[PDB]
Amino acid sequence: GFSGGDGI
Amino acid sequence: GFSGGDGI
Amino acid sequence: HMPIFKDNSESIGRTPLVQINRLTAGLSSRVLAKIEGRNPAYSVKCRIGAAMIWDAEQSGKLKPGMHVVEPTSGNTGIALAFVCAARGYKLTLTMPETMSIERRMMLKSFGADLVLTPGADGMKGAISKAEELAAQPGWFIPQQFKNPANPAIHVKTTGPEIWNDTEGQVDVFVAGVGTGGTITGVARFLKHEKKHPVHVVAVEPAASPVLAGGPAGRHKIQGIGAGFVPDTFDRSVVDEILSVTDDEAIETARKLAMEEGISCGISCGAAMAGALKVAARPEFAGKTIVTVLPDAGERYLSTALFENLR
Amino acid sequence: HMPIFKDNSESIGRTPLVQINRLTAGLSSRVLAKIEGRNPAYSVKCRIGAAMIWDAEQSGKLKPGMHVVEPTSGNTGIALAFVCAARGYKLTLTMPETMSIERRMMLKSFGADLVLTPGADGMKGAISKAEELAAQPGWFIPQQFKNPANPAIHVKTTGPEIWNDTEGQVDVFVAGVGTGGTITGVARFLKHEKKHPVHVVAVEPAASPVLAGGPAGRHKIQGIGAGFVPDTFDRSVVDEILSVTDDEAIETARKLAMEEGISCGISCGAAMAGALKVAARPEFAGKTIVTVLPDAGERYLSTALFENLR
Repeated sequence: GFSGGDGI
Repeated sequence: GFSGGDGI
Repeated sequence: HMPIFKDNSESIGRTPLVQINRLTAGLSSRVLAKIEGRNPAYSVKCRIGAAMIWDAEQSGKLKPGMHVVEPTSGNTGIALAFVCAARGYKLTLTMPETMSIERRMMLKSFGADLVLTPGADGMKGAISKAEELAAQPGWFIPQQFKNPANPAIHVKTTGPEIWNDTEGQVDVFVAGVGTGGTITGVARFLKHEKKHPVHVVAVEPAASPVLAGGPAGRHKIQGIGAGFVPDTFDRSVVDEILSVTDDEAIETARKLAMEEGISCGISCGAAMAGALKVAARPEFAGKTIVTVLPDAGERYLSTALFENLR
Repeated sequence: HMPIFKDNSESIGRTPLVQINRLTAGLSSRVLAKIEGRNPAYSVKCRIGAAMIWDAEQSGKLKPGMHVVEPTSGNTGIALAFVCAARGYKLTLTMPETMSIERRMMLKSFGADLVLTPGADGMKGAISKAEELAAQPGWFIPQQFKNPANPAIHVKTTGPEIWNDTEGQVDVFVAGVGTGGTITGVARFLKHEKKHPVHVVAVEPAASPVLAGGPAGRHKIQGIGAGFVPDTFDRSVVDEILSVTDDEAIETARKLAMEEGISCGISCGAAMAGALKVAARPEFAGKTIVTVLPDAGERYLSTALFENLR
């Protein structure tokens, strides 16, 4: 699960 | 490894 | 013809528009997909990796011999990595220590130095380490969520490519929002530079509908759903916000490969899922819907996208 | 601008030429690399997958509802897979069961049916099975090592792109030989259609130097070294046969990523190693050397190319 800008 | 047309 | 590119960073963009034929069967609209996987390091981020470096060179924020650093767990790191390899900058990337080994191997193949931060600290921990490193003299941090050069490169390249290839036939533009640079720059170019009416639709994860004012949450649509409204997202050029479930993003990306021969990532399915919903509305009968497919399927072999094929 | 492509097969080619700068330091020649990884399914083979299907449609060898079959454990299978997905053909591929799981997953994502033949029987086992399947009424087999549409699409696309992008400034063309279609078509276009003097160099593995008259052998340079002279290879338009070792190919591919930011496969390292040797010869001082980089590094994460990065 991505959040807080993770995965960009 | 590759021979005989393998890998193409 | 195309120019001879003096290094690989110059070759960003010039990506094709491909008409969708089977996922659109029965519709009277036209859906065109812009294939951003066909970039120098195979994603849409290649445009902003090049542009943020060029911009800092022009302003003097980045000089030969200086060190580049960015916190990124996604395609922006690959974009910065190939640009810095092409143009000769030492690059450090910070990311949670749980990043897949496949992505880390790609980054190191360009010579990027990887600083892993504790996984419990997530992206916050990687951001803190990068800001600390960037505060050292001689270090430059691009800041993908704030840098105006991010949307500007889409005003200069992505937008004109869409405008010119369609010969001005673009009535809807649909884009997943990570940094928002793509949707911001394309919408600015179409609405403000070309004075052209276009219905602009942002796509975000249903599980993290922050642009719509909902709570941030964890999702599997890599590359969008940042969990906050980025400064590089200009809401004033966006006309509508759609949410897409993880499952319909994954399924639509699988169907793009199977039914159209377009190998693409999960967020490509997210964008296409929203585009197909808009394209089915009767008010867009006869109109042209353009959407962006940010990257390629092979980068996702170890993800949920390929679970059904083991 | 580019046209709107009516399906993904039409979007083949139009790949960029990128100048090599650090691997060429100290040379007075110019080396330009053509980035064939930027294709609709990310390799040079996409050109011939499209062209062989189109040609068979035109001749009536392939009709809607018919079944395509080909023996291939390399990029030609991926090329045919995306084309048959885009254009609506059932596709079966045969290959020894030694082919990697990652490539199997990529092929299955396009809905290709895989027939794995015994590893002990090698490529000959795959070929005989495909020939048996192809003898069924309603089944079409493209035959990548015999089909004139293979070199012909390089006469019509790859060659002209090189000529137009260099504005006629090409003195040497270096290409690894798998089917030989690339070198045959580019060389035929430059020498016969444009009547331009060009030193054309075929690259083959030192471990299987069959074009130079040596014995076939096992090698690791995926995509070249067929171990026989293919019918699609035109020796009369090739001026020189050059061997490259497996280590030279692997190491030069790693250096293309590290020193140029060009993520590419093992045979890209082979072609470039050969091109750099030729480019250093005194007779090509001040001349332009063009080579082809067939595909992208991400397709090689599980191979000896990334062995040094875990």
